[PDB]
Amino acid sequence: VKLLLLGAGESGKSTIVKQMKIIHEAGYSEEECKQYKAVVYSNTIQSIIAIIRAMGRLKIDFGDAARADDARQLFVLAGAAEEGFMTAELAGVIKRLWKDSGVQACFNRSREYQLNDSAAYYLNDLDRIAQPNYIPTQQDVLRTRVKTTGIVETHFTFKDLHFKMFDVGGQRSERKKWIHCFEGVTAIIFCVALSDYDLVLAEDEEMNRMHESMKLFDSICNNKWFTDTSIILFLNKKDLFEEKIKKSPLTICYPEYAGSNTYEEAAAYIQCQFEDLNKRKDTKEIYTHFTCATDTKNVQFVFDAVTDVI
Ligand SMILES: Nc1nc2c(ncn2[C@@H]2O[C@H](COP(=O)(O)OP(=O)(O)OP(O)(O)=S)[C@@H](O)[C@H]2O)c(=O)[nH]1
Ligand SMILES: [Mg+2]
Repeated sequence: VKLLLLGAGESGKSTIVKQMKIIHEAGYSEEECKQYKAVVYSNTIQSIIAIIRAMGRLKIDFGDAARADDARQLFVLAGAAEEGFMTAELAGVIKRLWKDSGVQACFNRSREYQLNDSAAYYLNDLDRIAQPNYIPTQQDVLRTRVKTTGIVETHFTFKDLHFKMFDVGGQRSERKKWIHCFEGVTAIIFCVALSDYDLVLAEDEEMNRMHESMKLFDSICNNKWFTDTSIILFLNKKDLFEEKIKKSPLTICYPEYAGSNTYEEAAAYIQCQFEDLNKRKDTKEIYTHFTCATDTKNVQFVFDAVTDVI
């Protein structure tokens, strides 16, 4: 069984790859987790820095002036974290910045700039991750963000089927590499981030992230080459979408949306927007699933269902 994961940047493709290891193997060992220790620290430092940088551009002041000295110290000390080291002093500087009301106000305007989805997850768990002898947990590993370059190949056995899963980067510069994986594909798992509806591309701030996804799906779904390949659509980040729909209108993305700001109605509308792109509706089926890629139990059951479709 050859599976190819496609979708735009940060859609959740690489997270599904990590779940196969947790679910079908025995998860990440102590040595493997320790390798991710530097990614966690790097992800954390980059998140707080992205917020402090945006405050300048949007002209947002710190709630407490003293935070200005902490911001200074942050940069002086940031270098260590990059190397996989976190000093109690650095942890203290960041925790005080994160709690600042001005920092939080900017945090709440994250769609106006580019910020990692896992920023709050790590920043809120600073006491735990700044510990001496900290070893990333399986969830910390699943929460890391590293842009995929090249082609990753993973193998695993499930239900007496040997799987070969392929993963590639979704950002514009990596899409030219997709053609290298087009041979003998059994099924495509196309990932879409539901929470992308009010965000713009990191590669271009004039292009809405969800509209870019639609263009890609239309392109893949209707490619003659994939006529006999099963298309599985994963409408991902349902956890983030659930919290965002309450405070951010979907009309930002689909002006014609006339439903309420509820999860079930908004989610079903997006599903139809993607399913409608399929031009062979009578002769080509699309299998849609709503997922939370970081939730192992969710992914376990969805994959069960998917493999039966396989
Ligand atoms: N909260 C939440 N975060 C998720 C979910 N799926 C993915 N993430 C987070 O989103 C970030 C990006 O996901 P990732 O898997 O790296 O995307 P990608 O599609 O492989 O992106 P690329 O390699 O094309 S640039 C990661 O930090 C990951 O933990 C989800 O359903 N919920
Ligand atoms: Mg990736």
